Amino acid sequence: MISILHYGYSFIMLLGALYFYLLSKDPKGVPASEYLIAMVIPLWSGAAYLSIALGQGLFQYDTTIYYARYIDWVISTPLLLAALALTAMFGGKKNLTLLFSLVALDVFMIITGFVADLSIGTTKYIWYSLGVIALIIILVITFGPLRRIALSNGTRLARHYTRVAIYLSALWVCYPTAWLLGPSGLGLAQELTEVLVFIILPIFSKVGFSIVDLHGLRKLHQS
Amino acid sequence: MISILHYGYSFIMLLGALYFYLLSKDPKGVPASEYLIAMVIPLWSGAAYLSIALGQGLFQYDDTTIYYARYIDWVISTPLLLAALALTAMFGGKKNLTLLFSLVALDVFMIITGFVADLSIGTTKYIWYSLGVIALIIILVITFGPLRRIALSNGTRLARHYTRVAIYLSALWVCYPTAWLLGPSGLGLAQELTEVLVFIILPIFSKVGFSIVDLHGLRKLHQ
Amino acid sequence: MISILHYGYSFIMLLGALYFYLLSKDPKGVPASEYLIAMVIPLWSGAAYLSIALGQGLFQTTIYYARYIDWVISTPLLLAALALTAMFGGKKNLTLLFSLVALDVFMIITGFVADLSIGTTKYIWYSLGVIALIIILVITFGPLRRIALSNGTRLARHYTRVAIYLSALWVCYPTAWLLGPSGLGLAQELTEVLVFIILPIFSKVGFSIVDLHGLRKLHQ
Ligand SMILES: CCCCCCCC/C=C\CCCCCCCC(=O)O
Ligand code: NA
Repeated sequence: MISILHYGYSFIMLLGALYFYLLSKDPKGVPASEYLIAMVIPLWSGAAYLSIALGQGLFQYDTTIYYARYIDWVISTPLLLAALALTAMFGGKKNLTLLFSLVALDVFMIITGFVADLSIGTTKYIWYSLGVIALIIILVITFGPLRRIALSNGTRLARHYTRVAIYLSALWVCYPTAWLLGPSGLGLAQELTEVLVFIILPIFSKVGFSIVDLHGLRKLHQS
Repeated sequence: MISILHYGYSFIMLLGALYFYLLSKDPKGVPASEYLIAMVIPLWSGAAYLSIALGQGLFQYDDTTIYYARYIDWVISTPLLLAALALTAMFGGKKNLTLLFSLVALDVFMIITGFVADLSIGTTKYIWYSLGVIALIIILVITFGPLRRIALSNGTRLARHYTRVAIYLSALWVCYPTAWLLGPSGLGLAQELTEVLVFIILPIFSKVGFSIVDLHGLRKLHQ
Repeated sequence: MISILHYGYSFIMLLGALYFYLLSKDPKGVPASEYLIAMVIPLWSGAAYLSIALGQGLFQTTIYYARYIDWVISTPLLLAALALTAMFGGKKNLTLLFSLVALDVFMIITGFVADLSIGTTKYIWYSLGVIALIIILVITFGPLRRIALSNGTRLARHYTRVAIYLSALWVCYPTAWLLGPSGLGLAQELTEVLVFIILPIFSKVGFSIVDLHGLRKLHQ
């Protein structure tokens, strides 16, 4: 079942990528860069999850580590944060320093998750905690300085940014929650339960987010 | 013999790098970035192939030799070659870094599928190989489609040079996955020594040959 | 003791990062990018050294592989910081900056490979890293210093100071490497551990204190 779920996921990622490509052909004022980002996220996640489906992107450590998830997130999650940052900056001057601040925090976050998964006892929760601290700083930037950039770009953009910021932030907190509850953490949730959460969540983050984000930006277009 | 061939290759890479450096000292209107790219490609490839020569950049897997240092080489050298080709198309005009990074992304993915395919067995090997070939087809479509149209937007003389270097590189591109599939990593029709010689001779034309043709053609545009 | 030293180091890195963040809040004409670089260097090094403290970032000769994970990010960022100092108040030369980044990343990789190697092979890789370092030094005191000079007497004086500071530390690393267990094995493991605790405090925090203070002073 776990293999089949991952095959299904990869197919949905492909469909998402194709939808974003078709959107890119009639871009409605959204720069090509934002369509490229929207396409890379699901295609990369799709490839990573395909490796799990084929029984390659996981190994035994007694307990199963789905290491292909970290290979996925270390690329897909910084790209999602870049997408969010470019949305805030839409129609205005770019702040690439702030964008790369978020990328740096996020990459660190995913690495702490991988190391935590390879760790046991207190060490696991030290790494997990450092990842959570990274996430809190990302949230502070998202609803603080990055939102202030969004506000500087007008009422309609700021309203859209706030919506996609809440959307992504809601999903963000779900990942480390599922991680902690599942076999990698406290082991309250069964393996199959965790697998389903990390199949369903990413559909909303790797395709859902970009549908909402691109549609909202496209709606701002005159003509 | 395999060791000696790799020592020889690394020395040729060094000579190529030095030639591009000397060219960079009298640049004839070619930006320093294009000389840097031209130098990094052979130096990186040279280092990777030196590791094979020293007997480090290979190991035994499925009773076959995996020259993993080739993938370490290509994952850096091949995206840089595509960047060189993309900057040639954009020479004397506005840059399209979105298209450039599209090619970089496709190419890095392509090399990764090759590494995973080499580590795989049976149907799984050819699933990864196939995804890499799909990436290459999209690269070729970009190269002779939208990227060539950028070249044409920069005038007859530039477009003529771009088309020449695009054909040169494209011809070499298709050879790599052909040799891969025919050799021990794939169907095993071609002998290991034959594959070794192909992956010594081809790269001399791509790591040095391409940049000689590319830089000379761009330099000729100078008055 | 080795564990305790690494915990202490990671705490100093955290304090350094916090200081640079506080400085960033009243930037005095220094772009946010230079404060971001100053913060990433110690935080990344701190994380890597924490992994050694926890007994994870090494395998047993003992290879402290977490040092290479540290340097492959921290050292290119230090060179970027130095390059941006040279270019302060003038046009950026990102080609020269990325030239230094490329040389430096290659340099650290040769160090890791050399550490995993034995005999003549080890010293071939070590030698390639040294050649990379020499080219970095030639760029630092040649073309990069020329950019600094083009940006006025006060900037050039500050650049020259931080260039000598960083260059002094640079040459120490491959010297200690060669003398220690990774190389000739003349220096004891504990001695090498202390050197690679003390040196980095001066490079990951010291350099940016001197660098940022000097640039901030140009606001007046
Ligand atoms: C396989 C993973 C590789 C992913 C690396 C690249 C992902 C693409 C992300 C961003 C694209 C950058 C576009 C830069 C826009 C500059 C403006 C322009 O000239 O078009
Ligand atoms: Na070019």
